[PDB]
Amino acid sequence: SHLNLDALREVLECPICMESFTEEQLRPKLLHCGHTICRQCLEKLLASGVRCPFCSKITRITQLTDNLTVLKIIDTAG
Amino acid sequence: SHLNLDALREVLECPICMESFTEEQLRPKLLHCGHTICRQCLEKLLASSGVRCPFCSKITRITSLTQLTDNLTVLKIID
Ligand SMILES: [Zn+2]
Ligand SMILES: [Zn+2]
Ligand SMILES: [Zn+2]
Ligand SMILES: [Zn+2]
Repeated sequence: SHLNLDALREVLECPICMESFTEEQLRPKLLHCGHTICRQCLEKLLASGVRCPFCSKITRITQLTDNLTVLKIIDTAG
Repeated sequence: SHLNLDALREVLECPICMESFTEEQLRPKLLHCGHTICRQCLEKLLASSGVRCPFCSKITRITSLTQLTDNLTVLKIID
């Protein structure tokens, strides 16, 4: 099966702070709109729900689901 | 950045029917629990409908697949 190499790099780092996702600090969080931002960038919007900056839908108030696809890919437990 | 190759293969195919995700037929759909199943397998579980995830027993309440979010990460990868 094919795969896009440039797109694979984009999805592994937060589109805001441009740092690569981690399991704890920059944990990839799934907004209800489907876009993914890290936990730290998500904390900035926690000062008040949360409005996604790419599509203008808002995510309600952390019981947010993790981006399980990203976490499995960057898993290096072995 | 590093990445798990075997895990990268797992996430690019439906964990139920073992078919690789596509953009239309086997479109990867995001359940509310965070797990992803293809568009075709989801119709089978919506035929018996909410939708029950077969890996974690959480339920997703939908009446049409257009209400479920796509897995934007998978779709970007296979674009
Ligand atoms: Zn970030
Ligand atoms: Zn969004
Ligand atoms: Zn399937
Ligand atoms: Zn589940």
